[PDB]
Amino acid sequence: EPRTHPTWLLHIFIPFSIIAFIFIATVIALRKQLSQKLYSSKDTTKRPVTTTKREVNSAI
Repeated sequence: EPRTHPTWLLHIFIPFSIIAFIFIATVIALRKQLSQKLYSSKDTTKRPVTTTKREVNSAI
């Protein structure tokens, strides 16, 4: 039968489609893992500094 949609376009759309699909799936998947990782984040703790005044007996 006559051809109206050249397969050449399909030959190029297949790689461009699959490659582009995995590109968006890899970036989102990587971000998803990092998002889950950030739950508490240990280390880099901050302890309190100075709470009760000490002062000395000598007023001056």
